[PDB]
Amino acid sequence: DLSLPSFEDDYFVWVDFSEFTLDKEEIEIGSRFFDFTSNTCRVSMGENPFAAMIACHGLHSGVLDLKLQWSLNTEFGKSSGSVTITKLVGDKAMGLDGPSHVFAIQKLEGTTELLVGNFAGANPNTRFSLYSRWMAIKLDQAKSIKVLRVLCKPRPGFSFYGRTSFPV
Amino acid sequence: GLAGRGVIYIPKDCQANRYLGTLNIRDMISDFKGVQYEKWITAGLVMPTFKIVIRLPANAFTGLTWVMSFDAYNRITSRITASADPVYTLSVPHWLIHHKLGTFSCEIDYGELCGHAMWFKSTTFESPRLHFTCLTGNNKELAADWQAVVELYAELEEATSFLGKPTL
Amino acid sequence: GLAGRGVIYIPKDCQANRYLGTLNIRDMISDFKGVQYEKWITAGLVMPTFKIVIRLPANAFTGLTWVMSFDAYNRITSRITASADPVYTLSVPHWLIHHKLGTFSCEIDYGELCGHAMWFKSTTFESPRLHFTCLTGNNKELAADWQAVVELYAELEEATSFLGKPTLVFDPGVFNGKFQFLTCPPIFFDLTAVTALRSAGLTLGQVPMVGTTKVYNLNSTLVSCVLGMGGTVRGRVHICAPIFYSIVLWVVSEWNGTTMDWNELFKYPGVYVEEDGSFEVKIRSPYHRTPARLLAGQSQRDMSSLNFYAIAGPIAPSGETAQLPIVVQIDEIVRPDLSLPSFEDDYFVWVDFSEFTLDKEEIEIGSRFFDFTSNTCRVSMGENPFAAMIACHGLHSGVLDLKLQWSLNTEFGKSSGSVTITKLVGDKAMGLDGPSHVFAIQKLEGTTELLVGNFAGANPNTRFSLYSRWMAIKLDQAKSIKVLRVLCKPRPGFSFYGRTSFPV
Amino acid sequence: GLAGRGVIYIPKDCQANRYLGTLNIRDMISDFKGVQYEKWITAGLVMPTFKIVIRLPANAFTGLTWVMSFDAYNRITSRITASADPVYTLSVPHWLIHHKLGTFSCEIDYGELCGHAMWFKSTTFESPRLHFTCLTGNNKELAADWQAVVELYAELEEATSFLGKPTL
Repeated sequence: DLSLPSFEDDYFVWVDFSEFTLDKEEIEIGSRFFDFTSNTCRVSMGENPFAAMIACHGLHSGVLDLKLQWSLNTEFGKSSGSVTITKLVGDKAMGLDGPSHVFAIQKLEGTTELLVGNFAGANPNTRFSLYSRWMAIKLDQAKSIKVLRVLCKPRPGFSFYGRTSFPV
Repeated sequence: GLAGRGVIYIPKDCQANRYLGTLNIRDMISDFKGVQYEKWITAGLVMPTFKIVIRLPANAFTGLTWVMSFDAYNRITSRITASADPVYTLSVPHWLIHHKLGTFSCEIDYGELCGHAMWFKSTTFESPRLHFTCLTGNNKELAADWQAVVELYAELEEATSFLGKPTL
Repeated sequence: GLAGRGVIYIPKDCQANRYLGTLNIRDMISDFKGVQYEKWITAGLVMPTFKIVIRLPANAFTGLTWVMSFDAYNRITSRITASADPVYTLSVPHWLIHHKLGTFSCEIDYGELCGHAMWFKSTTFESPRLHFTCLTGNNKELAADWQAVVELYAELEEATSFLGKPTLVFDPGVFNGKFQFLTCPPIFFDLTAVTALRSAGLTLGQVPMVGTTKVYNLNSTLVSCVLGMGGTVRGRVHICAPIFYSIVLWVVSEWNGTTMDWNELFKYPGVYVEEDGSFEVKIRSPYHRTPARLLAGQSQRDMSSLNFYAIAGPIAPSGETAQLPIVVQIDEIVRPDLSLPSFEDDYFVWVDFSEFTLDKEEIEIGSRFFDFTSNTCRVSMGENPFAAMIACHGLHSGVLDLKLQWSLNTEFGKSSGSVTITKLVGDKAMGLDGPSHVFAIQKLEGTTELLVGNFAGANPNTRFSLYSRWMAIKLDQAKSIKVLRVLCKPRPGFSFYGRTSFPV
Repeated sequence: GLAGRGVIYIPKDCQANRYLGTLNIRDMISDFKGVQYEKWITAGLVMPTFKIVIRLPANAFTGLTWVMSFDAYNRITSRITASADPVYTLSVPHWLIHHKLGTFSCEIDYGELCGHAMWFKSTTFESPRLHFTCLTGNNKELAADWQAVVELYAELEEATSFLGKPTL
């Protein structure tokens, strides 16, 4: 006799960025779904079953749809700049240019896809270096942002390999 | 056929939560070296179905129960080598080994339980381990220290793909 | 019938990389002049199927191998006339001419390999050339200078259309795994060595280089359309030496370095090569695939390579000194294990404009897809497979959907003006007004279509002037813009004509 | 499959009667070690049918002809190491290797040519050798020293009897 599922087929919180100390901020994502750290701003990670499933398998692979939302710290009339999504294939140094995307800060939201995977076919739950698509979020007026929230919604067929555990 | 082997050393006073040792699956096969090991070098990649056999003198007078834990991604190793809490040892795929039943056997479809194929020359992600811990201790110490033998049986053939079928 | 002819002069000491000469295909036909030349004048336009024949005294005692390179768009000429690196000569459609086989022949469907029809009175785009270069040299000089004769056979008839059938149609998700004209520069073995190794990298998306010059070509461009590949390499090996030279090779694939143990080496799945022939070798890798391109600080040897081990020889009689060359051709990846396509059916970056110095800025696009330059602002061009495909064909044609995005440099509340898209038919001076479009700067984004083409049907990859639709971006408050980004997404059926290369 | 291998060194001036080297058949298999070598350890005794392959660049411009002599009982080794009289090299089972024909191959039914089965751990009677000698020399020296590769192919299976069938 089961209850409702706790989550619906919807977005959930991946990460909130807040309390920016520098106007120039660049968050590298690459091809991973993982926990962020920053010396220049406050990272607040989401906790949900998807994140746990990532942590409880040796390998995973799939596509995440992202929704970015943000509110302003300064007056709207004074606002300038952008949330920019850099999309490459390769790396920052030698990569090819994909569907990079400039959201004027006044849009206050934006969407993008993220490939979680690589040429080999799957990601370990650690840092690794394997040729793949590469993503980054670039803020140029970060101090004007009170919060940048990133939600994700896995596309059907997001796959996990080799059940295991994760002590923290 | 027999692909690799190893030895676990049991102390005469085997208490609950005693760490007994870790076998490295790839080392078992390479140290043996091995009709199967040599087939492996030619295949390059293997996605074995192992039969694991633990040889073990059956005894109904001890109360001893052990746990073999399959840790393909080396996630609990660091935390059990002083003392193996059951919460760690049961958090990954595992099997109960009852002393009253003697010699123990099980199947590991490396395609499911692990998910990635093994490369003959080096560990790809992390090195797959078998941990042996004591779940319930002996009612009184035994006469002397002893050992059990762990054996890997497999017919290694070349793997067609890097990835297994997703567990989830 | 015989349509035209020409002569290539070979020197007595034909060293590898020697430039032998260039024949101009249209001049061969017009200087001959020519029952076929006269039929041509009446036709106006011709789309010939040529049989090219090179007459050439067969000889098994030299080791000479030449390359005929079909350069319909005059892309490698400048860079080969002093000396001909094989990276240039093999970057366009080409044929190996082995001296042991004597007289050589091949077909050139000008409709495919070139794409546009030939006008009797003058060159339309660029003048089509045949280059003759020496790939592997003679083992010792010959007795004297000599010559070979080049002949064009064709039955010219009037061409019905200007354009051929497209060699390639843009699709991100489509790289079969089959190649044409993929020839590796020669690999050399010294005879002063009892054994030896020569590696060939299998990271095929890497752009080949000659010094500091990048040589963009269709094959590497195709491979870059994928993240990586596994499977079996099917190819052909040519042993380019005199009959009195001989060698035995163990050919096998290895990952990240090579084993130092001869016994381990022979437990791998390789093949033996004693002579000219085809081969299949499995791409060997921990992931079953090797990546299509390298990341920073990576080397091609760090991945999967095709390794050529000389296990017996080479040997030759004394006192020969020449190295023994091996020329490898890769035909396809059979039983392919491909990665995801590197790009999806999505937009990609064409150009970013930034750092505007003047408030009035006008960017002319017209009907071309190309590299921008500005004295008044910063242009940052995108690099992707589509742009390479544009650069690796003589002609292209299609429609691009554009997305424009921009962010503000000044305060939003102070903003004024617009990003205006001017759309004409003709030119700025005498044109007709199409779907021109005014985006108030506060929209912060806009969309439009761009026709890449013209009344004739296709664009060359150079500047040209042919009546077509005409587009321009007009900024009136450009200093208020921190960046203007232009993304494009080719509509299905974007077509490319005549595979070639592009050195920069 | 490939069971063992070895290398013969040819001098640039390869004169008639020149001794080129001896390969020890059991050492070829054990140094390689060897899917077949490992099958051998389990069988204990083997009565192989070998395919011997000598890899060798074909050349019609030398006049070189070599002799491979199968000396299973080590009878001529002593008398051929400084110089190899054809009377010795041809007095045991042997094969002519013509340089014009390139890569050479033959079958050795160890049951006939030898007569006793091979024991994995040590030589039983004497240690079986292949001798490589030059029968007719090159017309003029070649450009440089070179080598040829000798390969043993076999599918080793357990021998049922110690003795073969009698040659005579």
